[PDB]
Amino acid sequence: MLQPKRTKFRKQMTGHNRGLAHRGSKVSFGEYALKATSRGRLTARQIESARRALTRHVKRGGKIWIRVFPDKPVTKKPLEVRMGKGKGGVEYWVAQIQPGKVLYEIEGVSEELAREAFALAAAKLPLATSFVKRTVM
Amino acid sequence: DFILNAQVRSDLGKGASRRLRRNAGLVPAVVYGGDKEPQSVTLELREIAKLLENEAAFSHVIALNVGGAKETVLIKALQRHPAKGFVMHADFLRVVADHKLTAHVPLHFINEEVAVGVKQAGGEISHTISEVEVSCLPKDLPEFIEVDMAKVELGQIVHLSDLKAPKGVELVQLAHGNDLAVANIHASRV
Amino acid sequence: TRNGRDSESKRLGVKLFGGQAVKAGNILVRQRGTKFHAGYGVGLGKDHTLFAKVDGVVKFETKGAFGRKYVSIVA
RNA sequence: UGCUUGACGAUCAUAGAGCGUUGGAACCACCUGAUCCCUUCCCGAACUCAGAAGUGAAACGACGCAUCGCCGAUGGUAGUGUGGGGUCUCCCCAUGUGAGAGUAGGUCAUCGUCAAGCUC
RNA sequence: AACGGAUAAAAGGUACUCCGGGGAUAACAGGCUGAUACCGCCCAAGAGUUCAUAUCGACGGCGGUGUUUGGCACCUCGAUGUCGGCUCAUCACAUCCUGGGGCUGAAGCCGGUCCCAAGGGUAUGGCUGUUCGCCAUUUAAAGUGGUACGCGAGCUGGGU
RNA sequence: CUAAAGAGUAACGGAGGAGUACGAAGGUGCGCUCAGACCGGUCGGAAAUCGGUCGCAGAGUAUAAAGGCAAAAGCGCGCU
RNA sequence: UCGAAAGCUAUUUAGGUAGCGCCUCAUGUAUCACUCUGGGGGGUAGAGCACUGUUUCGGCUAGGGGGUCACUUACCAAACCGAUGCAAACUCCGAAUACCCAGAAGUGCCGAGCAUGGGAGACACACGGCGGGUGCUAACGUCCGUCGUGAAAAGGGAAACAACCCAGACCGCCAGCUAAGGUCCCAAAGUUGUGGUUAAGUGGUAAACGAUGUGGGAAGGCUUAGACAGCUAGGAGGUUGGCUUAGAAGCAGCCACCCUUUAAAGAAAGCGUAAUAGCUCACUAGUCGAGUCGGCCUGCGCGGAAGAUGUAACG
Ligand SMILES: [Mg+2]
Ligand SMILES: [Mg+2]
Ligand SMILES: [Mg+2]
Ligand SMILES: [Mg+2]
Ligand SMILES: [Mg+2]
Ligand SMILES: [Mg+2]
Ligand SMILES: [Mg+2]
Ligand SMILES: [Mg+2]
Ligand SMILES: [Mg+2]
Ligand SMILES: [Mg+2]
Ligand SMILES: [Mg+2]
Ligand SMILES: [Mg+2]
Ligand SMILES: [Mg+2]
Ligand SMILES: [Mg+2]
Ligand SMILES: [Mg+2]
Ligand SMILES: [Mg+2]
Ligand SMILES: [Mg+2]
Ligand SMILES: [Mg+2]
Ligand SMILES: [Mg+2]
Ligand SMILES: [Mg+2]
Ligand SMILES: [Mg+2]
Ligand SMILES: [Mg+2]
Ligand SMILES: [Mg+2]
Ligand SMILES: [Mg+2]
Ligand SMILES: [Mg+2]
Ligand SMILES: [Mg+2]
Ligand SMILES: [Mg+2]
Ligand SMILES: [Mg+2]
Ligand SMILES: [Mg+2]
Ligand SMILES: [Mg+2]
Ligand SMILES: [Mg+2]
Ligand SMILES: [Mg+2]
Ligand SMILES: [Mg+2]
Ligand SMILES: [Mg+2]
Ligand SMILES: [Mg+2]
Ligand SMILES: [Mg+2]
Ligand SMILES: [Mg+2]
Ligand SMILES: [Mg+2]
Ligand SMILES: [Mg+2]
Ligand SMILES: [Mg+2]
Ligand SMILES: [Mg+2]
Ligand SMILES: [Mg+2]
Repeated sequence: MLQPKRTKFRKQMTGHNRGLAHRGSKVSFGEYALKATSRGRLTARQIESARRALTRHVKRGGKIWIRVFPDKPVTKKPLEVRMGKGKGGVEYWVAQIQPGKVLYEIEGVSEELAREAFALAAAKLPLATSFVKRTVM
Repeated sequence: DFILNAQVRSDLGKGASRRLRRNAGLVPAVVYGGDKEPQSVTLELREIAKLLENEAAFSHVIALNVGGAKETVLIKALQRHPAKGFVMHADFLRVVADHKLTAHVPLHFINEEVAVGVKQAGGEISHTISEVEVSCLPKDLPEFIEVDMAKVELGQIVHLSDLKAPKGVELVQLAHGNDLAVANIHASRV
Repeated sequence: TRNGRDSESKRLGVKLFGGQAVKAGNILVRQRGTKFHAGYGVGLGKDHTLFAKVDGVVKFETKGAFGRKYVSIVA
């Protein structure tokens, strides 16, 4: 389960998610990628589930990159607790996703296999995704 | 094979360029370099997109046709839509036969299914870096550069110094001192 | 263990901007350190207050070998 | 008439760094010695004094070179004031504005006062 | 230091209570919301002798309802009676029986699951104030909810 | 920090400190420049003191953070 | 005639009060606002990685750990190099606006500004937009900033509907023009004109996801050397592949899956036997005679879609 493993601050402001992902939108490293076409949050649990679904399908051969890291801590108020009396305590970690961000990458597999494994991973994810091949410029 | 038709464009700015991509599908573009001043042009989106399916579209000199004024240019940079992926803008560098240019030439890994590591050791080719950048004269601009794996074993790493410049091209990062790892055979992912 | 404290706002910053008429003694900048430095006709206080020593108009300038922003009073 | 050297400035990297070549007539530096002035929490290393045997090695100055650094458009993109709209966590249209990054490229500074020497 | 410091000098109980007020502010019910709850779906590693989808289904994802625990404090404090029982109900369908079907890891008998279907029907006792639950014995079945957790200007008063 | 590039700006919002210290740790004149790394060197070792190169403030600034700091605002000495 | 406030600061204060803010009146006095031009500072949006943290790959390499017990590395890893992301309490950068100042035209309803004084009220705010914290980017939630409205504002529209849209009612008129919103009937005004789309009453409530619904566009593969579909016929050996197995012999389990025969048949998908198996996918021959196949971008639709008094999610 991906986590920053240490941070300067425990808790963060909620913030917003407004960009169009002009960085992280290219297929580096690999040759096929899962690219987010919509906007949202990826929790660590979702990223791991997509990783496992994707890795189990390209069994015995391939290299996979996770280009999404959940570095944003998300707090929750417990049940039967009123408003106020402090923020609340970190529950899980999310990655902010803008349209265009590359989430996963693969190489060493055929394009037909890559599309199959990315469809498996994209069904675990709460975002609209698309399959992209590496491009020259 | 590479022909591109353009029209001189005089309406500039955010609103003008958004109207180009929205109403009458066209691509803003600029031509600079050489000995002339920059020239703002427009291109058909379907025309530039079709040209870019060619793997050599970036390492080959194009013949821009700016309203009847043919001119040899290189596709220097492209701006793509981050989500949809279509081309939003294109930078054309005027190619001059006397002045050296710098371009990113795609790599062609050959002898992949004959490598020592792949068969005798059962490794994976694992393309690390494609798209070497080269500084050469326009006549020496190659369409691609072979990596000719062939004799690569389970621990070998293909560096930038192990390639062969075709005629007179110079690998720019090699000149700086960065021996980039082009590829490496490693053990199969278990 | 918890929070809920803060100190009063110090009302720092530029009090007279470029081209403003100044009298001698007028406070030009309130600052913590020397974000601005004292140029011609400008004094420096204990707390790095920039004040006018002469009458004129404020001139802001960046100059010198260190890239210090200077406050000067010109005629 | 211009150049060279030195001191002080303007400016503060397009001016810097690195590498290489060069200057000793003068200037400057290294240099000689330390009784004298003065100095070392020890040491003439530095500071200081009296000099001119030696040398441009170090430093400094000048010249060259894009290796680094620094500068850097055009176009586009992001954002954004106002008015309007939508599918309204976020966007779009009209109009005004408009980066940062990156790309093409640029840079081995420019100027002033005074003193000495030389040149013409 | 309750740091613009009421006095030099000061803690508690009230179900024995009382006054002035407040729906400016809680408890009930209503409302908004839907984290939670319940119901459904998407993907499908796997279980199922083999076989993902007869029956299930991890890791994850998307909804619906208003339905539990909650959040809020909008109505009511010049008073909107509470839990349970009794009597009498009315509606929904996410159906417990009866009716019609598809698939089945459906031989038959009996089942499992899903679709359609709301016409009618849908226990009596022991214990407990109980709703519930456990137990006994039936039944074709002993449905799940809404109705001020339906119903005290209809009864009860065991609980509170 | 929130705080929306003048100021200000709330929450039982997110984080830390104070209720001191110093007659020198103040004034002035003079002088100096850190941290760290590498190499060489008796005990000596990762790390003590010494020498050299790099280093150019990544140190220091009584104390929390922020903003500053070469005329150093950092360090030493004499006189006060 | 004018016309607020529900703010700041303090308060045994919090639903009270006090100064300031905002209203009014009077007196005095000369400023003020809008815009243009010019001069400023900034560290936000965005961006970025130069610092501080946090990422992910790869290369090179300390150092750590193995085999020696003096040499070499099974295995982790500092630094550096390159690629690659994030940040309210990061910044090498960096707007728009906003704010401060100066000069200038016109307009101020005859004044805006300021000062002094008489009289207050008010210090429970609410919603909507935008920027945020908090909450679940839940609440007609809560807390700030900022603007608009209500408060204290009627009229018209949104069915009804403080806070939304248009517009600010001195009085009268059985005059006209417009705004938002509308024009088949209720109910004033086009059953207007032109060109398309939809068949779902979608319009007139919803997601992931599913689907030969249907319109447009740009490409691609095969194709009168016969494309796709349909129909007929064929679909072989060593060999029962080494081995394993009660029996694997084409498919259960590991590995191989090569070669010839021919217009073609991979050591055989699924119904599935105790192994041969029955059917049969790839492949070909004939017939057939003109299109055919599935991907992309996109407009409008479909399913997903269950609730309680009565149709009841166009009034
Ligand atoms: Mg615009
Ligand atoms: Mg000497
Ligand atoms: Mg020399
Ligand atoms: Mg630049
Ligand atoms: Mg720029
Ligand atoms: Mg007090
Ligand atoms: Mg009693
Ligand atoms: Mg009473
Ligand atoms: Mg109330
Ligand atoms: Mg309640
Ligand atoms: Mg009520
Ligand atoms: Mg009453
Ligand atoms: Mg039903
Ligand atoms: Mg019934
Ligand atoms: Mg009947
Ligand atoms: Mg009973
Ligand atoms: Mg009895
Ligand atoms: Mg009841
Ligand atoms: Mg009653
Ligand atoms: Mg009675
Ligand atoms: Mg501010
Ligand atoms: Mg501001
Ligand atoms: Mg040592
Ligand atoms: Mg050492
Ligand atoms: Mg000090
Ligand atoms: Mg009035
Ligand atoms: Mg008090
Ligand atoms: Mg930002
Ligand atoms: Mg002005
Ligand atoms: Mg009050
Ligand atoms: Mg108040
Ligand atoms: Mg308020
Ligand atoms: Mg409210
Ligand atoms: Mg309220
Ligand atoms: Mg009132
Ligand atoms: Mg109205
Ligand atoms: Mg009406
Ligand atoms: Mg009519
Ligand atoms: Mg008609
Ligand atoms: Mg409808
Ligand atoms: Mg056929
Ligand atoms: Mg639909």
